[PDB]
Amino acid sequence: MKIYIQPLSVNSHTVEVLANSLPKIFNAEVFVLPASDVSLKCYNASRRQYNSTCILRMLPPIKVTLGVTGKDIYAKGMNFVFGEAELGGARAVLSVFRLTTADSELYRERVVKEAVHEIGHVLGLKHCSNNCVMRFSNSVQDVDRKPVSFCRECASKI
Ligand SMILES: [Zn+2]
Ligand SMILES: [Zn+2]
Repeated sequence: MKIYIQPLSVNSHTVEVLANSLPKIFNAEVFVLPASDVSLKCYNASRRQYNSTCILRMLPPIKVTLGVTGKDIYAKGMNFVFGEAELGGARAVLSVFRLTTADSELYRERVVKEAVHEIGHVLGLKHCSNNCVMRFSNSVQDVDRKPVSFCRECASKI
């Protein structure tokens, strides 16, 4: 397994956080692609947010590719989403916009958790109701409450 991180209008510190943590978590080689701007094609001026599905569909469909953006994103019927993944597919996107915080260590943990979550989906995992990174999070407060680790059931499936 290899993971390709596509920076899209996100600071380089956030990228380095994922580059350094993902490899051990997934026993995969991680590659950072040249940064680029998130495409204005995906911008929704009315909402001042980018559409997560539109961003996802512009990434190369190469398992596993994770786009990471600093911009706030939404999906159809959602105020906002933290991200979006192709379940059992190739691509996912993560926005760190809703995750920002002046507590640098907390921010690091949130970024890693939600990246791990999205990649879990790419690897075929659905939402989990155990104490598990694959738990759905309604808000960042919920992100803070779930662990960065897969429960024994989810770990056995990947
Ligand atoms: Zn999810
Ligand atoms: Zn689980």
